[PDB]
Amino acid sequence: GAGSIREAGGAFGKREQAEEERYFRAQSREQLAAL
Amino acid sequence: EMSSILEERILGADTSVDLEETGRVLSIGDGIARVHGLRNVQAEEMVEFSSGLKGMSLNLEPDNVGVVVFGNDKLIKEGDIVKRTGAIVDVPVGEELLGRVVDALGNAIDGKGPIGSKTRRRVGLKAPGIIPRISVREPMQTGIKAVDSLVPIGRGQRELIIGDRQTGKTSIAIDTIINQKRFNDGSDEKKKLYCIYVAIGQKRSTVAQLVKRLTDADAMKYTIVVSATASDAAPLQYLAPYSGCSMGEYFRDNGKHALIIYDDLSKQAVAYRQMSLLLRRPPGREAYPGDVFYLHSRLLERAAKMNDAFGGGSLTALPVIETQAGDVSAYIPTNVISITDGQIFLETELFYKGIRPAINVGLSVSRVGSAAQTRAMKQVAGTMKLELAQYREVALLSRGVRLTELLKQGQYSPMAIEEQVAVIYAGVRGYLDKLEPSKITKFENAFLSHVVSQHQALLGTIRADGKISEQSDAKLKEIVTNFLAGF
Amino acid sequence: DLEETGRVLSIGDGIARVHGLRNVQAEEMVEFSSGLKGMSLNLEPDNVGVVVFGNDKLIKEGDIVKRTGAIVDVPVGEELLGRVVDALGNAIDGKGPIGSKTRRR
Amino acid sequence: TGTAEMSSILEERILGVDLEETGRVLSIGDGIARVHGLRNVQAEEMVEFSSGLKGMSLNLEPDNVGVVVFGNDKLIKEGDIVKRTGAIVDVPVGEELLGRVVDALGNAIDGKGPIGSKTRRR
Amino acid sequence: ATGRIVAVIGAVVDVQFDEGLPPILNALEVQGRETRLVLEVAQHLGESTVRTIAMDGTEGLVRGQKVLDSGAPIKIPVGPETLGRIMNVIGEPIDERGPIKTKQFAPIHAEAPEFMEMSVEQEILVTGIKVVDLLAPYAKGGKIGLFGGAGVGKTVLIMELINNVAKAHGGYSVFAGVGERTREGNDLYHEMIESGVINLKDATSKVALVYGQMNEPPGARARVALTGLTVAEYFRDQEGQDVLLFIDNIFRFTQAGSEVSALLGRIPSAVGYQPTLATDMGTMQERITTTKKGSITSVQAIYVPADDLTDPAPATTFAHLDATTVLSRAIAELGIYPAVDPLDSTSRIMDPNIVGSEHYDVARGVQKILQDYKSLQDIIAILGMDELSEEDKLTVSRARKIQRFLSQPFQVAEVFTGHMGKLVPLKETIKGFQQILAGEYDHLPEQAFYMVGPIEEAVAKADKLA
Amino acid sequence: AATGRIVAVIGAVVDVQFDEGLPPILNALEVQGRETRLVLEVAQHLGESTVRTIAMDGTEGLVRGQKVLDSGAPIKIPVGPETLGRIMNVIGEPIDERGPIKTKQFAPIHAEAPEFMEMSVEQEILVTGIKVVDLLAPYAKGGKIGLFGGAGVGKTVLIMELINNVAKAHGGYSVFAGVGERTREGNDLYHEMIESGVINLKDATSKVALVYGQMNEPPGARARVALTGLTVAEYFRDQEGQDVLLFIDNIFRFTQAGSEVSALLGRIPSAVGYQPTLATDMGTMQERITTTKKGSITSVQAIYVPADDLTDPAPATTFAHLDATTVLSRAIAELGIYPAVDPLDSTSRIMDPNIVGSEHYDVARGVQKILQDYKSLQDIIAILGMDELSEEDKLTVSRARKIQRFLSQPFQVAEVFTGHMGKLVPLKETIKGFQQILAGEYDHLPEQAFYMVGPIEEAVAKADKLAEEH
Amino acid sequence: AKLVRPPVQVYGIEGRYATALYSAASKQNKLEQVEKELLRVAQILKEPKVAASVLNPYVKRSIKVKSLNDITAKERFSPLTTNLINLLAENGRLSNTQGVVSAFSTMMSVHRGEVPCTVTSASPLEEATLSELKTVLKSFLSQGQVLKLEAKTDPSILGGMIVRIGEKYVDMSVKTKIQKLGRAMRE
Amino acid sequence: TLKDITRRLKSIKNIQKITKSMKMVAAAKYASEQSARMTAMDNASKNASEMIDKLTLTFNRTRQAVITKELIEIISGAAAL
Ligand SMILES: Nc1ncnc2c1ncn2[C@@H]1O[C@H](COP(=O)(O)OP(=O)(O)OP(=O)(O)O)[C@@H](O)[C@H]1O
Ligand SMILES: Nc1ncnc2c1ncn2[C@@H]1O[C@H](COP(=O)(O)OP(=O)(O)O)[C@@H](O)[C@H]1O
Ligand SMILES: Nc1ncnc2c1ncn2[C@@H]1O[C@H](COP(=O)(O)OP(=O)(O)O)[C@@H](O)[C@H]1O
Ligand SMILES: [Mg+2]
Ligand SMILES: [Mg+2]
Ligand SMILES: [Mg+2]
Repeated sequence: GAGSIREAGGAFGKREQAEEERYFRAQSREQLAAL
Repeated sequence: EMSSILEERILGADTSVDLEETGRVLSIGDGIARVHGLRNVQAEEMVEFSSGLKGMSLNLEPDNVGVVVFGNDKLIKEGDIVKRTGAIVDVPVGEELLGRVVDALGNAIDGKGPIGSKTRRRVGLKAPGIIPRISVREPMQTGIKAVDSLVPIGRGQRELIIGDRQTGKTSIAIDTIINQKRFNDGSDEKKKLYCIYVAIGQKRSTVAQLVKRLTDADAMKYTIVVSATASDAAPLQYLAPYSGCSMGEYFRDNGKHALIIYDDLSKQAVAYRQMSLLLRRPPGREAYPGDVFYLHSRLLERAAKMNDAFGGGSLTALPVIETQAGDVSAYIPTNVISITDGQIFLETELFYKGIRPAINVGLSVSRVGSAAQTRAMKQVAGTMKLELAQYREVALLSRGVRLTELLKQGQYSPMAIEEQVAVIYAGVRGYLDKLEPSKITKFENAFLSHVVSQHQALLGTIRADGKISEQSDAKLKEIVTNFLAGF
Repeated sequence: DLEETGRVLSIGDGIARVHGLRNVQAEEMVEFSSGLKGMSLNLEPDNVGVVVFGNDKLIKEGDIVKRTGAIVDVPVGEELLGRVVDALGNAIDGKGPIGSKTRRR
Repeated sequence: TGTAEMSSILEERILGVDLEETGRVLSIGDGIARVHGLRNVQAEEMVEFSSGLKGMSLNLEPDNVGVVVFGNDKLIKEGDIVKRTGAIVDVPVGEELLGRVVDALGNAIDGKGPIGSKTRRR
Repeated sequence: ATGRIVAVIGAVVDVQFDEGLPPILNALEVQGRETRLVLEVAQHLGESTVRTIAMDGTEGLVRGQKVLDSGAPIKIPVGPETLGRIMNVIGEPIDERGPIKTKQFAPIHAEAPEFMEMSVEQEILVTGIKVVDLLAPYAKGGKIGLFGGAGVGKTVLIMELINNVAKAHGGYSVFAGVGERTREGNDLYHEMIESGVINLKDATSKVALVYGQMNEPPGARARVALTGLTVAEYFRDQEGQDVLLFIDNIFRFTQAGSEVSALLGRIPSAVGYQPTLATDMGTMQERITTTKKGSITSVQAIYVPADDLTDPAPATTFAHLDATTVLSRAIAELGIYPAVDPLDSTSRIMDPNIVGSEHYDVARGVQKILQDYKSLQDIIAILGMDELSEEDKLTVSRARKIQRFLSQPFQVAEVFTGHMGKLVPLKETIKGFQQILAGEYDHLPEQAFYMVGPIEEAVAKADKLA
Repeated sequence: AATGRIVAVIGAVVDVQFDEGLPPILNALEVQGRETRLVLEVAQHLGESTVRTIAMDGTEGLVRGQKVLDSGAPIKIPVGPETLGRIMNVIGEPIDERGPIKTKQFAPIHAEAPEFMEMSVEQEILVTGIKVVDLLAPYAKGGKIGLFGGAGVGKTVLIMELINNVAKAHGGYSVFAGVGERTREGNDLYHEMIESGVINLKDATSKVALVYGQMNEPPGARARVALTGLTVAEYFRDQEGQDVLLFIDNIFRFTQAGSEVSALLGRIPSAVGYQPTLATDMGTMQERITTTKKGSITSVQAIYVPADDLTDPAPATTFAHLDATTVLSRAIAELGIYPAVDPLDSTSRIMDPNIVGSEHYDVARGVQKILQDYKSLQDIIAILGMDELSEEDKLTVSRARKIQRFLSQPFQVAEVFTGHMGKLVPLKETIKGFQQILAGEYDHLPEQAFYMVGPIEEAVAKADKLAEEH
Repeated sequence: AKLVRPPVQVYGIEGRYATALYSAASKQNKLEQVEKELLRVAQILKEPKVAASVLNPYVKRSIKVKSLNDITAKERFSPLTTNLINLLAENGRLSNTQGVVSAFSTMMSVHRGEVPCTVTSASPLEEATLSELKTVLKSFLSQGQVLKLEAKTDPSILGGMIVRIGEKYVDMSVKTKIQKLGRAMRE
Repeated sequence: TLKDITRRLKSIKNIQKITKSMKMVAAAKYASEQSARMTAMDNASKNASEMIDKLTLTFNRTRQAVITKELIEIISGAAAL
């Protein structure tokens, strides 16, 4: 049952997605500035 | 008046007698009559009982004919005579049905007299094939911001409205019907949309409320309301969507554009299941007959956009489906979802969280897409769609909140496409992130009031050319900037 | 005499189809030739469906079913106090029969 | 009512063939042939249709035999003649089958010739 | 016309007629019975045989027993003489007070009112119940439905509504007890006698009672709702009166239809129900309506089997109602009474142009905060309360205060709770919930809002706890 | 021939009684006295000289005692070159209003499957230009492909993209069979093919035959139209040796039509309401769609998955009949990634290092492994957040997100949906790009740069431009 | 073998056995002989002795088959009807004997060209008027057709006459006229 | 719905395993905020186990109901022939 927290689309699957996008939108801004 | 009864109400009555071909009721019960005889009756032919009741012959069997009664089986006894009418079931069609409330067979139930209809049309006609059609290009304007921007509908499309009970489906249909008044009184004849509301298995007072709303907004003058309510026989509720579709096919074939709402197809499926189980046809999944998909498929294929050689008319279909506890995966919901050209998903959680209309933009799709939008709406709505998707991903966030609060809309308030373009523009260009989310609705109210009061020039320009050109772009730029400064 | 007496047509599934018993009432107690009792459940144009109060092993096709004329009733009264009876009111504690004066549906 | 109560059987009995080792298809559909007669056939016995298709007697009923068809339904029509083979289904066995691709009845489907086995087994 | 019984299977009886086959829905009288055994013709089977449904027990019926045809459906006494009396499914008095001497009789099977008779006016009906009046207000002349599983408070709520509306009502009232407890009918009868709403000595009675309860065979349980309908329809049409019709329980109509459909020879539908569930329900429900000849405000308790709202019977009833009060077992286990689910109860007059923008905004804000709390429930359950924002904690606290303040002590519930009942005006409800939403009581504990009337009692209880 | 009479009409099922000469099962019968052609296909012999038939069109207006004529053969359609550029229905009539299809031979739509000795074991990759398909589950020349997906995930768009790419890259008489799908889509496909030169209305150098039985058709027509298209393709394969492309959208409708007529044919229902004969019907139809030694048939089938189940008996029974299954996930379509192919659910029989090479196989397996590890790390992200992971876990997540983005590709047939222009990416370009993203050659570029591009050069260019603006 | 279908079709057990006997007798053109022998069988079994003997389901099948063969030989019956009664006795369809006889009888009645004509009237109708009615109703028939008229009286039709010639039907009652005029006035 | 319940069961089983591992890791790193995290993850695992038990009861109930419903559909289809 891997990735079954996000696949169930609950309050935890939305919390996970919000984290991945927040962390990687900050990384992409820090990676495009240098780029 | 004793002259309105003897003029020709008596002298002209078709007094002639005919040599009829008849059967004889073997048994009757639950609205199914088994009829002996009727040797030359056709499948799906309308027959007539000695009590004035009408029926349709559905089961042609070696020893009997199974007839479904279009009324109350209380007036039918064993041994009654069943006459042939020689005709497959058909209904009156034409422009005389506009403004009238009729039942599933076309008899006026609004107490305004007979429909002066000269044309009749079978209810079970075949849909147009590949050749007579052409791609869906003309936009069907609903007046709803979320629909007209993110789930656009073209003329000739089948867009499903699906959701639980009391999520706002009939409200979407009625807003769409009310919206067409701007075009139906105008001079552009190819922009007029004649509406058709089929009420299937509803409470009769609900249909009365709906006709009241449609008469208040002066929408009844171009609307036909077909009503097969909860006390009507299951054959009538089975047959009402096809009668409405025939009334709309008339316009589709005469170069005009029509819109039909089936509210709802779940109750038609239920009535068909009743007729089938009482005709002793074996049940399938959830006791539904095996061909319930065919039931809805042969109906929803008759919505089509025609090419120029066939008039250029169209018929748009907005079927409604009610799901139980949000189970989109049920039998009839999945059937109708696989049939149509897209779905508008409504949710109870979104409804109570303040999002009204409770459209789920994540799930709501329009397989026609931007192909049937105006260029101005497309320009603003591609950006709005992308930004709302990103907001859903990270739920910038304040712009997304502004956009969602801008998608909210009141009931019975269908906006013009130019005004929608103006508000989406004001929200998508940044002139609302200064404002706190709570006051967006009244900012919008005052904004459109001001704009329609003082800027008919820009709105008329957007209306005529269809796009927001850089001239008018800068114009509404300064207009909204000035207003936000004054706000 | 197929008016107060019938013959078992079929037995199995706890229901005995009985031919005859033309004067039997609905929900009436019948008595099988084996000593078992039943209840008339379905009066039909050509048979009587009887709910057997006991094992179907004891009832065969062709057995005689007499009707007792009484809708299903049990012995009642003070004479049942201290007794262990089965669902039909027959004593199963070996203390002899119930001396009841009254029956009740 | 009744599989063998077809009008042809009844009128032939009213007017007044070997119904022991031979039968006649009363009805055929979806791979199931209801066969009249065959009063000596055994349960799970292989039978023979007139078109050459084989079957297996799975349902022995009071007035018909339910036969499953080892092939296509189109080669069987109502009134076709069914024969007994007198044997339960059996396949060939032995070392002669090593290296062969056979079907569910031990018939070679690789074109390398007939299985030269000497032994059969139920 | 006289026929003879040819088959008896439960409540279903086949009757074969030599002459004069009776129409469908006609009432037949069995000869040779101690009491009146009425059969209602349901189907014509062919070969001059009909299939009927018995309105009483069929024990003792013999094949060949004679049956007379009445020539008309079941006809009950209608009129002002039925007020204060109790009658059963076939209109016979069951209160031991002699014959109901009305001057007319009406068949219990009638056509639904036409489309041109419908009435569209939607004035509110204040009930004194905070959750009902706030979130799903009732309308005069409308159809109210109270959904709920076993033991959640449908009878308590309908008795509270009888107490809060029917005594203050100016017109007549009809209570149809359909397939419920007989002792509840006895309780209601005697309570109405002491409260003066029924008068045994003169003609000032204001309520007519019709009872076919859960000890009755399925035919009586299937037609007693129609008998109550007929009484209310007489009061609405021939008197032009405003009528109050209470039906408890209306699910038993469908359940009895299912029980008899088993034996009428019909292929079962989903969950074993009759294939005619929706059209039977519609034929019955369309007669319970306000026409432009008179008004019927209708309150119906709908049983929900095994707490499954998706069951065909409640799911079909949902479409016939203007206001639905959905009681929840999960809410009743939190001690909140009435157990109304605030995010599942709806009303059609919950519209700013009907209830005003203040009422509408307060209701919508309450529902928003309750939905937000429900969304947070998973995180609150696993990761505890402390892993939330401060705004989420504020939302949770306000939502819990609002949940408590939706509860209310009833006057019919005093006997087993001791708290005196409260009848909260609509103004006080809107004010209290506006104030809680504002935060004016974020300092009081949530347990101070539990089981109070107006918000002043909430602050008094908070002052008495500290 | 034999003449019978209609004795019963219940829906789309018609019983016919014959006095002389009962027709065999699967024969086509002509109903006499009808303005349009109504064909009845014999299904069962009921006894009493009666057959039970399924109607290929509507049964309204049929009378008991109406005469029926036996054709003496199954449904026979025109086959040959003259079918190219035409649209025919289930019974072989032209429905494009361009006159009769004058061919030299007709073929019955019911035929036996090829024998075991007729099979071919050759497996050569068919490059499509789609990155996810080429890399993770490549197609084979002359193999059966199959595209699984629920409603609205992209089966039609993907099959039109494959039509575009392969069918114009091809020179061998494609066939498209529209089985129980939307008529608007059929008109759209017809006009795209007329516009793109694949169908030639004048100067008949057309290279696609069209067969259409759509949703509005009765269940018999939707159950036999796949066999009609199959028969056209079979003629092209066998009696010309040509290499054929067969496109079927949607093949679930064949099974669904079977189930719609099942109960009226007197058959006890099976599981999920399907006919008892689901597997054998699917097998007798699918075993004819195959490459023999006589010629090649590359088959691409769209397979509808009801309610996104994939354990439903119809898709579950279709799975074993394919050589490269491509599974479209709604969860991936909701991420904005298109095509919505599921990388951890799509399988190919030529994903073998002894067929495609060790570089391609290793890159595909590494992509799938990093995506599975990403699936597992998402749990710990959900509980802990992204900041409390190890640095190598963050590297895995970053590379996995980049591989997800780079699996998406803009289609030529989706410019109206996407706005972006189409890209057709070679096989070695795909392998090289994914090998580089796996090796870590772009941990400096942002993840959005890989989304909706072609090869990896487009990725670096997009990254450069985003850096310029942002 | 090919079976000869009768002019009218009856269904069920009775219909199948009657169609069988009809084809088997038209094979030997003995329709009237077997018709009257079936009438004799039907009156033989209906008398309570044989009825109670053969409708008894616990007495063995072969015993009643032997008794039926006895009683059909004793009365000098054709081999056709004899093995017909034997067939009804083996299949256990003796209960359906009267139904088989009735189906065969209506088959042979329509084979004689007898059409069932019903003439409903408000009052007992005049006899010379009824003979003129017969003469006029013979005009709706093909040749080889005879009218089997049975006129029952329904007083609620208020006058006129409702005639049913097989499946043809003319509603000349006056109540139909008044109902049409009422529908015309209201609509 | 059976698939919704299975999704939720899988999700909460994963949450329970993760919080148990986090509790062990905090127990190692604790050998005042580490103690709080250890007890908090212990409580989260306990609550997740209780939700898992209730959902397992609901899942078994729903799968029994689904088997019964499909059987009843097959039976009713066979009885109508
Ligand atoms: N856009 C909206 N804004 C505010 N309120 C709305 C909106 N749409 C609907 N409502 C209200 O929510 C309720 C939903 O009723 P509605 O008839 O529109 O939906 P429905 O799906 O047809 O419900 P049902 O079929 O069960 O009667 C209505 O009271 C309506 O007034
Ligand atoms: N408003 C209420 N206040 C307190 N308890 C209540 C209330 N309503 C119901 N209950 C509890 O539920 C019990 C039974 O409720 P009841 O009226 O019988 O509902 P139902 O008819 O659905 O079974 C009551 O005895 C009481 O314990
Ligand atoms: N490759 C794609 N690129 C962009 N959007 C797509 C793509 N495929 C599908 N879509 C979107 O999903 C919708 C569904 O398209 P479709 O091919 O008809 O799916 P299906 O046939 O499986 O129901 C399309 O209208 C489109 O909006
Ligand atoms: Mg609605
Ligand atoms: Mg109660
Ligand atoms: Mg598609």
